[PDB]
Amino acid sequence: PMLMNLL
Amino acid sequence: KLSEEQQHIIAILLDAHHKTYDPTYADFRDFRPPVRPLSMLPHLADLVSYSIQKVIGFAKMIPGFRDLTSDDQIVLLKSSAIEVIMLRSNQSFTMDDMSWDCGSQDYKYDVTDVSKAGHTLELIEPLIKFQVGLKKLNLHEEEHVLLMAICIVSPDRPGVQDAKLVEAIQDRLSNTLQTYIRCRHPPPGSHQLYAKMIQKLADLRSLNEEHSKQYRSLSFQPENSMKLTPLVLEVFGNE
Ligand SMILES: C=C1C[C@H](C[C@H](C)[C@H]2CC[C@H]3/C(=C/C=C4/C[C@@H](O)C[C@H](O)C4=C)CCC[C@]23C)OC1=O
Repeated sequence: PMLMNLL
Repeated sequence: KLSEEQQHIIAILLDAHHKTYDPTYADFRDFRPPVRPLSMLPHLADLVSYSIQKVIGFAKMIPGFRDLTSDDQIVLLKSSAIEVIMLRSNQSFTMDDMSWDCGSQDYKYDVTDVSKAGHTLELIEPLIKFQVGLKKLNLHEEEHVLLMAICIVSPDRPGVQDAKLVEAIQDRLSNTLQTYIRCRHPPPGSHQLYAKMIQKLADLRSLNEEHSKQYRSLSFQPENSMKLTPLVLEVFGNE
């Protein structure tokens, strides 16, 4: 998750 | 009448959107170039992947969203991302030739371009219909950012663990929208506006299932998946 890091 | 709190919510969402939507479209320069069978796939993948990033940024600013569990955040964004891309694109959508106009000929996307990304009329037909429907509602920007927010914080998404919490946020958002319409949206723009807006959210659900079907079928071809971005594969092509 790079989604998790964009959060 | 809107409460201070409700006014606070709107101000935040307009600032969130304005931080994350660039109407000069200056970044589009960075994408793999557009070519006018699957010649538009690299450019449109780049556009979508960028837009996912912007949607995440917006979603982060929604009052309450950051306070959800990390897992629930991911689930809400994975299921909503394409729907908000479709909502947010209405701002570049034009009814003169049924296209998305992003400032210059190179960044003008019509029906044939969307088909050169690999998609069929079964998606394209309802997508344009949706864009005409949404454009004819002449939404205030206040209504436009609230609809995007309500879209994102949907308690009824498959995988959602803390649905009561998600619902608490959605309702504050919904009542805000409702109260804005009554006291700030003049008639007959206000006439049946809320129900029509809610109806748009249903359309998106349907549009989403048709995007998912065509995305699975296309990105099964590994040559096509190669042309995608890591974030796209993570948000759309995961699980
Ligand atoms: C690789 C693709 C292409 C497909 C995109 C679909 C068919 C649609 C949805 C919204 C459409 C468009 C949206 C246009 C913009 C430009 C601007 O308004 C910002 C907004 O975020 C946006 C994506 C025009 C081209 C086809 C798009 C991306 O989904 C995918 O996974």
